[PDB]
Amino acid sequence: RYSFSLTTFSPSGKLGQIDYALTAVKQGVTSLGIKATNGVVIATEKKSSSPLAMSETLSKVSLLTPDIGAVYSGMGPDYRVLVDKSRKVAHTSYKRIYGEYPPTKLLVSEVAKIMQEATQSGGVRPFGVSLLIAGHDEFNGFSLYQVDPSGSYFPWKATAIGKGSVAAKTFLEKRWNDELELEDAIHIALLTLKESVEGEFNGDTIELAIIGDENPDLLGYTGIPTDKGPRFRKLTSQEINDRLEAL
Amino acid sequence: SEYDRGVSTFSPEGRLFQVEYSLEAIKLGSTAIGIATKEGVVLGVEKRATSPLLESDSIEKIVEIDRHIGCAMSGLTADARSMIEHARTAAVTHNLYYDEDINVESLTQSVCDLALRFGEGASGEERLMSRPFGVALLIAGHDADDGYQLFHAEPSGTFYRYNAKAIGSGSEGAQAELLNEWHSSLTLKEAELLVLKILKQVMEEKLDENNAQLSCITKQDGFKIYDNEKTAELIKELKEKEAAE
Amino acid sequence: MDIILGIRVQDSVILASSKAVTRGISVLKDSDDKTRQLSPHTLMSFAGEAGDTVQFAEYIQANIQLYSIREDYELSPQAVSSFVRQELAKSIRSRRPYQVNVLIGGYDKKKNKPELYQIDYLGTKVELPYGAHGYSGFYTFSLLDHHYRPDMTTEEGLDLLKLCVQELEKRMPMDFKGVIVKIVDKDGIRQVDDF
Amino acid sequence: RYDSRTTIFSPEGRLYQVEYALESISHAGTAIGIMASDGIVLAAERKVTSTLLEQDTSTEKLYKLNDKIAVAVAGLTADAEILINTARIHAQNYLKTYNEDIPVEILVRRLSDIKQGYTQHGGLRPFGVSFIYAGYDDRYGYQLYTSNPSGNYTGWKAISVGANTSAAQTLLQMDYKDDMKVDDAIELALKTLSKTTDSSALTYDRLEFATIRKGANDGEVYQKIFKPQEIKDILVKTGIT
Amino acid sequence: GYDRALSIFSPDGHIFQVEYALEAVKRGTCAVGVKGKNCVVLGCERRSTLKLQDTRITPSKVSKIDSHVVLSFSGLNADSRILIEKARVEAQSHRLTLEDPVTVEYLTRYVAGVQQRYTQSGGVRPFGVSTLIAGFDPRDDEPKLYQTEPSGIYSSWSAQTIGRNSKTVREFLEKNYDRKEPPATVEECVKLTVRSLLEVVQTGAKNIEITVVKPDSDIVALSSEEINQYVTQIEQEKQEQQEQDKKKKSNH
Amino acid sequence: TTTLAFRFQGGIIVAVDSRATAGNWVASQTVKKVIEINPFLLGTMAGGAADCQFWETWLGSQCRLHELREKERISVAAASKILSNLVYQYKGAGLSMGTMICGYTRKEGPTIYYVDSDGTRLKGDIFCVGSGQTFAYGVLDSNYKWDLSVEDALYLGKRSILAAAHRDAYSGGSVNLYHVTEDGWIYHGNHDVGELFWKVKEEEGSFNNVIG
Amino acid sequence: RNNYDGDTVTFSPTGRLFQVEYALEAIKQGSVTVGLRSNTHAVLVALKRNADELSSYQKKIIKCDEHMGLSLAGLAPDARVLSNYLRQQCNYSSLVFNRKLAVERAGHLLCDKAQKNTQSYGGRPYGVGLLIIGYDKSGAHLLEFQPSGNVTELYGTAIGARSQGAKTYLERTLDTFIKIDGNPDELIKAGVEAISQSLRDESLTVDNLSIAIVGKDTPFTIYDGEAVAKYI
Amino acid sequence: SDPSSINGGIVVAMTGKDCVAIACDLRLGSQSLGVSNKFEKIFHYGHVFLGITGLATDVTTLNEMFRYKTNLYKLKEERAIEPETFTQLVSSSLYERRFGPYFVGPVVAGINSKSGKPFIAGFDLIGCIDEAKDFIVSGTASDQLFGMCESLYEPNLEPEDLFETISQALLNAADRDALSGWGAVVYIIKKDEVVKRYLKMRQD
Repeated sequence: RYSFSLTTFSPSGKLGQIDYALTAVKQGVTSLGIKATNGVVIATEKKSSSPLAMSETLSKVSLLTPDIGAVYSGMGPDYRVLVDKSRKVAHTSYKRIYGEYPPTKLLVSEVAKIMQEATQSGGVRPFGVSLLIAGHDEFNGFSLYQVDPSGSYFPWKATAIGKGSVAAKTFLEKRWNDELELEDAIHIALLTLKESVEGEFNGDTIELAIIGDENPDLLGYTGIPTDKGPRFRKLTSQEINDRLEAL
Repeated sequence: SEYDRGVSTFSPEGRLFQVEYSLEAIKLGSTAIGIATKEGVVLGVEKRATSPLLESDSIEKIVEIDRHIGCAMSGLTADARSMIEHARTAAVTHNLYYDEDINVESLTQSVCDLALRFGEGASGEERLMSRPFGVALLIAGHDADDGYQLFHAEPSGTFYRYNAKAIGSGSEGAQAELLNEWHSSLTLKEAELLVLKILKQVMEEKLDENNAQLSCITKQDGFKIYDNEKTAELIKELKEKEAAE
Repeated sequence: MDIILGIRVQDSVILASSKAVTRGISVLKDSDDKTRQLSPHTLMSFAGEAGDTVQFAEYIQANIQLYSIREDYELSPQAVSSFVRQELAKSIRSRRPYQVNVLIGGYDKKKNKPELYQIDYLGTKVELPYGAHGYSGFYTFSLLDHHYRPDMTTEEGLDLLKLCVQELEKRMPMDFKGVIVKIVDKDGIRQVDDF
Repeated sequence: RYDSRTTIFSPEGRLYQVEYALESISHAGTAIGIMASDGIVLAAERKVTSTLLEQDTSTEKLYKLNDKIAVAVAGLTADAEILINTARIHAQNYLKTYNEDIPVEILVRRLSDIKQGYTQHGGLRPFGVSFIYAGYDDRYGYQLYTSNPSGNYTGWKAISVGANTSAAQTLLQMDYKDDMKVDDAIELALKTLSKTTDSSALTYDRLEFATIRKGANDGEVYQKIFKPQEIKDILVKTGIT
Repeated sequence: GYDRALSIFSPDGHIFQVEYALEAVKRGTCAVGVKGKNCVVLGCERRSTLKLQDTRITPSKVSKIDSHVVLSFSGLNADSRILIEKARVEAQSHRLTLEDPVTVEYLTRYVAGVQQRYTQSGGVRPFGVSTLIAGFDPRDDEPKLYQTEPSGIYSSWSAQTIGRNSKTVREFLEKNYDRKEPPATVEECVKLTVRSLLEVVQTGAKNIEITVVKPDSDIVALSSEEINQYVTQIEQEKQEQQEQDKKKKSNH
Repeated sequence: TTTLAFRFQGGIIVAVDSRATAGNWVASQTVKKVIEINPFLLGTMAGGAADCQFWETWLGSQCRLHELREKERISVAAASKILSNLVYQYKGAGLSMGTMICGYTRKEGPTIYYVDSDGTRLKGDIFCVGSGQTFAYGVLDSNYKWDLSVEDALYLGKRSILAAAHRDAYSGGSVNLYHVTEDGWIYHGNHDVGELFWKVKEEEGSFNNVIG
Repeated sequence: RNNYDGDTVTFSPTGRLFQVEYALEAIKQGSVTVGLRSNTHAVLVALKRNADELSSYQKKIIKCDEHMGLSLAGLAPDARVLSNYLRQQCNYSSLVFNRKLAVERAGHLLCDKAQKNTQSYGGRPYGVGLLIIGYDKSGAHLLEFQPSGNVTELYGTAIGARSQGAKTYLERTLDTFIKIDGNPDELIKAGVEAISQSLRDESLTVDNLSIAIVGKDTPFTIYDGEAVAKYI
Repeated sequence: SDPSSINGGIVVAMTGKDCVAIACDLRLGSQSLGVSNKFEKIFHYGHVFLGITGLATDVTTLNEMFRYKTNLYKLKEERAIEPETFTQLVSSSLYERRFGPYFVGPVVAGINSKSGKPFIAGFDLIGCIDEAKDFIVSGTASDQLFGMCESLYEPNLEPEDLFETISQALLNAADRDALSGWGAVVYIIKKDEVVKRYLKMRQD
């Protein structure tokens, strides 16, 4: 009787639902982020599970705001609702109180708050996923963060989640340096993720995006200097390839 | 059996076990006995204390409903706190609308309508009561289109008119005795002392004026709650009577 | 119609209110009270619309005294006057238009000085050492300040309030039928008989 | 059994659900509040560390409630999140209304009532978070309290929540001195966290710390969250590193 | 089952949740109430565990409901908080509605009403809290002391013990105290409340709290010295007792 | 409507008239205008007649309810304040009121509160309410004493209603007095204004512009 | 099995619900009534049962409206509800449509009322059987309402304990009472016979019989005490 | 007239080279009766300074209200709110009641911490960012202040000279209005010093 509602606890504390929720995370694919001193690189993989299934209709890398992207590790469907809500609250709670796109820490909390409500109720399952949310603002710099099923969040220098977690975690520890550039991070990211599947790697099967420098190109409009282009950028399939040739 | 955990819920005999269960709560209570006569209804009780510090004449088991309906109660005082207030409301709002002393029989139905609610909502009446009441009442009064009447209210929403009725622990011993000694010809003085005779026997304490409390509804006197000096006088008149017998 | 006056000395607040209540074209009773105490060192004199005076004064009396009991220590005058402004501020945007102006004259125990506030029916509190409302303030904002000095004693300020009564009687066409005076200091609130 | 609803009591005449939530607080780390007449030190432990854990750009067991009350956190952080936000909102709701900062005592009281309501009503979970509250309000000076998961509060001159409570408490009351000093309290805290925590080195990046002092002007209180590199200097002074 | 909810009447006419609420009371601190003829003493055991506990900023077990009505409580402190807040808000409301201070009878009947309401529903359990409500009537002198239970039954009792090991205090209270002639003086009254509590503490005058309520809106809470002076007088008369037995044994 | 009420040592005299007027038409010359709240409280009707009739009977149902609930007699103060809240809720909705709740209780003495629809509750000892309230004060004050006999007190209310009724256009019909003691009101009957006015003329020497 | 009888939102493998059959049983547990009718009159004759002989019976006939009324069989808490709603529909027809509500349509709204609590969790199928008699435009009717909500237009039926003996009295004599018209007394005579066969260990008293009649020019009238001593 | 015109009060802010000035009257009026002469109108929450002109009741309640939102902001972000971000907060609060709006006219003044650019903005009954970097005026004498300020104003002023320009602007304009004047106060916000200087001036 201890493990079988959100409302019940145990003589060892906690809820059954959080332990199981954690298990859901690790069933997912390996997704990782490495923070650099001028950027953050975010990477995930796509497993098509048929040659018939297209790789681009799966979007495992999603802009929350055009300064803050996310990936996940866990169950595919749960991700989709939470991203739709994350945007929806991103605009509501802090774009009519702040009137511009939220700082990284704030949105992290707002997204975290939805997860918390989805634990809080008895009779409502918690999310199948844990996200990584990486973003930029001026005030706290580049930053990278984890939102776990509980409703709790942690800032990280580098981390990884999913199935390939134990191999990836030990790689990320050894290979991080005090100071690093974004460009170098792309290569460390790629090498880590290749641990998880061999001989099925390539820039069409790997989704890679960054929150790096602005791009006034993709801003959509010009002649207004005060505003900036999006910090978020999605790397194309040809660009992943260039970077992969250079390893 | 095992079908009693819901807020309905049958039962291969076809009864509501929940409703029935609440009947046996009434035997927990303090004995309450009423005897109708064509001169008034005399409502007596037993008052139980757990220690002599409990201030006997501060607890309620006989209560004023309006000015001509009184009630005695046996069971939980928790369940009776909501029940009695309803009956009070009812009687006061009846005088508001029509300028009429509420009928004994209709006042009873009014009590028993609240009583019917056992659900968490259902078609017909809307129910908020999440459990049976655990208190029966004796409803006594006087209307002038049917005289002195005595009803027994049950928390099952069954109301029976009665000519003498007892409930609580000593229910069984009282009811046998009242079977051999009802008359239409009883004076109010015979009625009063009949209540005390029966009351000692089905008591398992000692009888005094603080383990007793009689009252009447007679139209002239209105509802009259008795004094302890008064109640003592009858207890004295009780002892004198058995000497002759 | 109706006067409320205030002046603050160096250890007391003297609040005063008209004795008359005129409902209709007849003076409804000649001698009445028209002040209620929020706390044992905070006094609320009130004047305004009919019977909104009473209901509001009783509303505020419950609620300030409630906090006093819970903390086990009465609110200050800064807090009490402020509470009341909040209430007025809701009431003017609410379907129910209260139209009650009040003076809050209390003794701050923690500061050890009187504080006299003027709080308007619209909902604006400002600390002022001579305020009033209605057409009381139309004659006596000038008169006080002339004869007022920063320093006073309680004996002076009462006599200066008597001076102000006299002016009011000549040139205001309303009768007040006397005024009541309760003096609010550190030693509580007491009635002192004056004309 | 009688974990099955929160609105049912056990035949013992305890409530297993609440007891169970109390055990939730012993799977999170120690938090220590010590009141001294010269200040309150607030101390908290980070129960999770790694070498890639960013923890040097963040505070997350130290949350400022208004300008004069702050809390330390022990328990679930998800549990903590919702009640801290609510508390911040109410404390400052008092500020608006009454034009004075909230007294320490009333705000704890408000928040402990809400906890009791989650057990009393509905089918909601009780919250397994114990907060040590430290504030200043003029009506009783420095004020220290801490809250149980049950939904009640008691005053203290020093207290410990979190893991290994029984041991930690033992250590504090042995070495307390009634007048104390703000500096001696900090030192006492570190001594205690060192022993209960299994991180023998007990480094800066594993410690959060906040001190509330009136030393900034007079009649004006300055709440200062200690920043990581500062936490490293005071371990050298106490000799731990 | 059949103890799994309040909406189960049970095959014995008992509401188990009301029964288990009662069992809950025992875990809290002892409390004793004694009326005089010009007072009520409302006394309570005060818990200790450590000397790092404040008493400066921390609630007492006695809370003023208004200014002439007082309350002491026994049970879970957490539960009781909500009970006490409601009891207070209503007592102030009473003057919003009628413009009178509260009656003692009105108040106790209300606090049992609030629990009774909770008991009635099945969604919510009732509080596990028994209170003694002491007070004096609005314009009159006639001491009033009342009891509430989690069931939602309220009574008057001349004197009463509730909380931990209530029965063993109760019997002593019964013997020494009389209905016929209650204490003469407020002083004598308080010392009788001290005798009762002395038993349940073991040693102490520092784990004994004393408060007095008198008519005319008089509530005073007695200083700790005065309690120390009284526990010592009780030990001094008690010593006289031991000896008086020795003397009586020698004579006869 | 000319209602007026006044406390003296003997009790409270509640004096009311019985002529309700629509306009040029006189609606009734026999109408009860003391609504009998319960044996101990007498109310009066002025302002809106319909409002006063219904709600004052309503105060009355609440009186019995309160009596049951406390097992003690309602206070004068308690009765008024409830009616004062009730009308304050509906203010400005075609509600109008012109009542004195008058009561003499053995714990608060004689007491009068005037209640109005706008949430005024004002303590007094002399009140006058109506269109003829203007006329009522005049006679009433000049012949008033707190030390006044019962027989004279009734006499006093008899002269006041008639002096107002003469000079008011909306007042007349009959003179209904009631005297409230500690054991409640005693009705002192209906006296037609017509007949009664002439007797008062001879004895007092008043009404000299009336030749008969 | 019967682990399925604790919810009314769960069916059986045998294509039943258990709660609805149990609600059927509940009727039998109560008093007894026999209904029968003729083309120009309708009659219910019902046995009043008392708790003890100082107890003075239970009113078993509830007058609905001045053209309709019904008797109860089973649990009384249940009956008071169903009756109230039905009366409400007769008063609604009289106010808004200036009609005396048809017995057939009225019975049909009751069937719909029963299903409202059967479908939804909480509440229960009602545990009382009702026999409704009335006189409309289409002349006399007798309907048998059931817990299930099955509504059956009949010339005679009986529900309650040991009611199978009334149906045997009624079945033999079926064609005889249809031919009676214009004589209410004689429909009562037939009813008195009927309710005799239903009894075991009892004998009819002037206060056991409660006889309820509605017809063409006679409104609904309930005879009691000294109006049932012409047909005792 | 308008409730905003009845109670009165003026607020005027200005720009210079790394400085802003914001000043007000001290007058509180309820119709022609002058209530107070020593109640200020400019407040501040953090280093962002706010004025509010208009009906008094909404001027004090909106002081309380924006204080209330900014103190939540501060705690959450772990940094003081910027002017740039506070200008949006101001429009959002005003737009939340359209059909029963607050009768006020806010003026925002500050200098950004992230760029140090000087910043000012104007508002209206139901509110929108009305951008300039010249000056913003509001109040009953707003029409006098709008021309009066423009003649006096020059860009790239030093903090001490900017004082001279605002002081002159406010005093003479205030004088020639019935529901303004009556004492003044000016805040010159340099960067990290704020000097608060009360204008001695003729009473109205």
